[PDB]
Amino acid sequence: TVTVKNLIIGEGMPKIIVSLMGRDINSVKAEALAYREATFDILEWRVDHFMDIASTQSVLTAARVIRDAMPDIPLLFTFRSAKEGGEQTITTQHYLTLNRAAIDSGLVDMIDLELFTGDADVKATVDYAHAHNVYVVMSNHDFHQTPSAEEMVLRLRKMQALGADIPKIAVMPQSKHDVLTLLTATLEMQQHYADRPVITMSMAKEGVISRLAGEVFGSAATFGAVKQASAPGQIAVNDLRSVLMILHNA
Amino acid sequence: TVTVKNLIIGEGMPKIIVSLMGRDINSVKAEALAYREATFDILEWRVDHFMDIASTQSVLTAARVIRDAMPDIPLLFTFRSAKEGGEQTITTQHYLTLNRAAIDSGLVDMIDLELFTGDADVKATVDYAHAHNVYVVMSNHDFHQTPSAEEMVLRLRKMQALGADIPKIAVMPQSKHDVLTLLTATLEMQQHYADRPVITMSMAKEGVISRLAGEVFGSAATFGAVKQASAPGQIAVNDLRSVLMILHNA
Ligand SMILES: *C[C@@]1(O)C[C@@](O)(C(=O)O)C[C@@H](O)[C@@H]1O
Ligand SMILES: *C[C@@]1(O)C[C@@](O)(C(=O)O)C[C@@H](O)[C@@H]1O
Ligand SMILES: [Cl-]
Ligand SMILES: [Cl-]
Ligand SMILES: [Cl-]
Ligand SMILES: [Cl-]
Ligand code: NA
Ligand code: NA
Ligand code: NA
Ligand code: NA
Repeated sequence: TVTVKNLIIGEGMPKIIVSLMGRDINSVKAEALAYREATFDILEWRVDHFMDIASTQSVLTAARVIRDAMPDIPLLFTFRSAKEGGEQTITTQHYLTLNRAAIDSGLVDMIDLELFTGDADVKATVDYAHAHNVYVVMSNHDFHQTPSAEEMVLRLRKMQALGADIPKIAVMPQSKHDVLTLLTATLEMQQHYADRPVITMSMAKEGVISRLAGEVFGSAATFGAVKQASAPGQIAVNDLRSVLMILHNA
Repeated sequence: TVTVKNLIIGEGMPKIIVSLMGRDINSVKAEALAYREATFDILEWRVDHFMDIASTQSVLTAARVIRDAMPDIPLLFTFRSAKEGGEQTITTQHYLTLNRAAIDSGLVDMIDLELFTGDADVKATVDYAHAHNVYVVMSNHDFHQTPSAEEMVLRLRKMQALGADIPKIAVMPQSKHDVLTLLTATLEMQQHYADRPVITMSMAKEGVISRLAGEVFGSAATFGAVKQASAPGQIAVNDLRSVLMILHNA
């Protein structure tokens, strides 16, 4: 299990993550004040929505505003690359720097690190995170299609081999079969290969059941929406909690 | 679609069935009065819980009490055999007679008919039902294990070939894989072979997601509990409705 800021990820009900999206420092603050009136387990800051990413200082100041608003929340720092469905382009060097500066700031509890950034850079960044008691959600997204169950399982296995604390994969179904494929990979991963918590989701309307069935098939967390979704398929956070509770207590 | 007593089965959200269980005429009445203060789509009377099954008249009087309490509800008459997880033994002849008398009484809208009763008797009973504008939920249960997806699909295909209006299968998982197998059979049936609505469920705690994911994978109805479950895995009917509504509107 990963106990991150006094949340035990990998036990009990899947943990609810919400994504804060603000274009500037003022909107980040306003969003943090609104989010702290919702109930969820982990706050993801979607850094790629922030316009002034060119300044490491500006990014760190925004992280501090969030942390000041929610002193006790598990805080996940996520720059989603345009490659993997995020809002803007960034150089590899600047991406890694933003993450390292978030790590050594003491403001964040976890970073998201995209698997396909490159093995050497991944290893260096994972080691830096761990040296500062920061956990790594190592991630992969396919916003267009669903790989085979075999491919997804090997992808998640590689994340473990590279030191991910929590492997994560989000894929887009093009069919109902694709949703079942994602559930199948999740269960195979959890039963035969995982040695740590894993997060999986099938996106869009069609994939919604994957955001609900984490407890049965082995996804440790799931994303809900406070007002606006950060990815297709996310449902209102109160409704998500209601369903997770019903499944947990059945 | 099967529109039965002004309910369109096979469209929209999966329909909620609850099972009324009473040992005698007085308890059947009391249960009917309690059930009509719950919200659901179809009332199943579990005839095999009734003690005085030896008298066709007694069974018909009980059906009338239910119908008198709920004049407009779609009413499904179900004697579940001990073979398939019901409460008591019955001869084939008496089983078929109870069903035929329920059919020609005008009191019921549907009967449950177990596939493995025997082909000739199934055909005769299906024809009798249809001659009286009664629909047939043709059913199979395995309370101990989950057949292969291939076996389940061929079983449901056979039900269609024998004139079932709604094929139905309920199986017991012995693993999480078994739950996925049931979902896989459901989706394959609905996408490649069904030409009418089908009901599927994986029983027990482990199978609960199957009672929730009918809209995505192709199960037309699902069972909830008013106070007491008629089979393992059924959840409270208000909670079931809440989840189905959340999935429908996502
Ligand atoms: C992990 C993640 O990519 C997945 C997400 O795309 C989802 O589909 O919920 C939301 C996004 O904010 C998150 O970073
Ligand atoms: C259809 C049916 O056998 C299935 C059931 O066993 C279930 O698992 O919900 C309930 C039972 O009453 C019903 O007849
Ligand atoms: Cl807080
Ligand atoms: Cl397996
Ligand atoms: Cl009524
Ligand atoms: Cl298929
Ligand atoms: Na550094
Ligand atoms: Na491995
Ligand atoms: Na007759
Ligand atoms: Na067929």
